[PDB]
Amino acid sequence: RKQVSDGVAHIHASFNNTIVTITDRQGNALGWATAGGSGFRGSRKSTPFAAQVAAERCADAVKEYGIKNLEVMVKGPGPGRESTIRALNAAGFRITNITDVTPIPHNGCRPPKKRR
Amino acid sequence: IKVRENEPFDVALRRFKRSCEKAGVLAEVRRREFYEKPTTERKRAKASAVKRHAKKLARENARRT
Amino acid sequence: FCARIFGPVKDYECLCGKYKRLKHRGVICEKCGVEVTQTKVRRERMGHI
Amino acid sequence: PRRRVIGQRKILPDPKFGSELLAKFVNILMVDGKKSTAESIVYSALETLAQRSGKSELEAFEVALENVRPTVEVKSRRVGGSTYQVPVEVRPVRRNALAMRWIVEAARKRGDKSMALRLANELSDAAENKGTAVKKREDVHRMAEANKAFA
RNA sequence: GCUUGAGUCUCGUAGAGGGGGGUAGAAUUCCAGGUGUAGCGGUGAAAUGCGUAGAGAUCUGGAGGAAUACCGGUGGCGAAGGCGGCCCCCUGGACGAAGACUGACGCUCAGGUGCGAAAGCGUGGGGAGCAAACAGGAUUAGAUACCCUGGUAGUCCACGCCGUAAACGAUGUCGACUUGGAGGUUGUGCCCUUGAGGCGUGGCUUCCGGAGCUAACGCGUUAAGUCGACCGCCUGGGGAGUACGGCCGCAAGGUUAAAACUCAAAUGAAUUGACGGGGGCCCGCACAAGCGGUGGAGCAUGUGGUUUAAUUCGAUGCAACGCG
RNA sequence: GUUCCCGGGCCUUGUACACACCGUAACAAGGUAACCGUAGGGGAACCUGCGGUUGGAUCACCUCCU
Repeated sequence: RKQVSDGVAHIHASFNNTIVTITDRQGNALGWATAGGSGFRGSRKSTPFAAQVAAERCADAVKEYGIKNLEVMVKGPGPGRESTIRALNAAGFRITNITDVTPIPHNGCRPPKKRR
Repeated sequence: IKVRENEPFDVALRRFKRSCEKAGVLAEVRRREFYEKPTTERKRAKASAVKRHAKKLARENARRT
Repeated sequence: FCARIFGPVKDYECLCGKYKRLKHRGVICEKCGVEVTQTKVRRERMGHI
Repeated sequence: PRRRVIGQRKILPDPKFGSELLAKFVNILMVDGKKSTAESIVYSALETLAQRSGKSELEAFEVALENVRPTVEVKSRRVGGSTYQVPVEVRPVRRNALAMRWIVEAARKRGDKSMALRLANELSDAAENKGTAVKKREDVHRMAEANKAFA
């Protein structure tokens, strides 16, 4: 639906969750896929193979729109970031450009309090 | 950051993402600030890296094996 | 173009890369005998097979 | 153990046919250490299996060997932190050894008559890829593909 | 009176130095609208909560608030604390080439004064993120602890009080003296700066070392080395860097700074082992690939136990059980 | 073949141990690094936030470029 070819696929592998989502060039979201909804709850949420299945979940149920050249703009320096990319290339897509527009602050706000 | 390589590729090659920062900005904005801490491990690290240079200066004179 | 057989490419030089200074005269590379001498004398280095 | 790079040694061949592999074939069939006893049985088996196969005691033994010969053998040689298996190309010194090993282990299966006829069965059956000897070999074959990727 | 001391002027230099203010941009939170799914968060695992009143996520637009990625460099400024975006206004400290001068105008110092991270409190604004007290789910024998969902003081700005510290390269301050290399960083003089250099002169700082000192480690031109000068501090630890009095304070306390009694230690550096769910390597059928056994069955022998008139005792994980 | 496993040995690393490994708070990285200062709280050790220091440990592996 809406007919889009260039699908901006924001893949955000944080630390223990990787979300893949193709949207419209404008901004109209198309379909999502997550390492937490496809299963793999655990240290598996922090694995690139789960990100490979995340790419597969973002490979089907999205052909209704039909994207070919997609702008895989990766966000958040996490576990995947390549296994997910080659999952999409082995899914039937042609990534026109892999961009690294990760959520980057100029050390704006303070970072969160976690891990020990 | 933004790699394209026209259309004959069948590969990602995010080698510039790593040549940019990748984990660079993350190392400071993933876990709390701690302000002074990183400074501490900077001194220890240098002591062992400069000693590596002293190591390169120690091997040049003999190493008769 | 051996260093053990022949040797010095630089004035008073151990080709292995241990003795460079021109203070070195005759001292070889014990591993592969490079007598630190004149590269000019390397126009007089005769070998055998 | 931790030093052995050495392979096999010389084995006394069969005093009839010029094949040491057939000699190896006697070494595995000779039960309780009685060589001569099991040997004359290799004879009464090789002849009859070759006739039920359709050819001579050398080529009907070869076409009945190509089917029970191993390809790979997955072994516990983990490299990463995960617990997996690694398909191993089996050495040439080991291929015929494992082929002729399962044929005699299959000669103890099918408890019909004398072992000379039981063996006469399992290798003749091996010539047509039917039976329990070749069936064993087929199962290991199935185990290879699910692991071949780690290079 | 004269100058190798201090210091000033003429000509220049770099910067997270300080006070006040303005501004740009990303991200997080929230609100409204377009789209859409059945999941989001997190942990070793789980769960409260959110959600079909369409959350999480994406785009556009907008209102607050804190802080400045890459540049980043045991790099820089400063008495110290402390402090990283840019700029405007005021302005300080440090240093250098070539000269002119008063002519030791120099140093330290109890009582005293000023600066004084963070935090607490009074007052006027304020709240995205995180977070004392507290509620909830659990690992657990228990949780007022590790973790997570919320959340107040606080975090931020300005005016004061408390005037406290590992305010520690633990190295007080000014001056003089003492073979070098690699650097980092900021200027200048001289020569063909023809080009990413060479030879000197000062500041700050790091590593390896010599003269020297010390218990050792090591510091080493910025010294723990050699002297002069000034102030403070110690006489075993605990008690205690605390109570109370002077002084100050709305509050939290702080500064100066004790005793009785008690023990016969307290402290520091450096090593050989014990141990490691720390690392490397080497050996043995330990394992990988196979054959043959005990255990399922019969016989023979021995032990615990039982029983009996008595069924010697010893050995009793490996190293007792076809052993005496 | 030494990565898995049982035992032995050499080198190295760390110890406030050598009397020699109600709650574990420090000493191995004590499996949540330690210590001082400030405020508050809790049966109690101490915990949380902030600044500072070294009287602190390993910088061993798994994947990519000549």
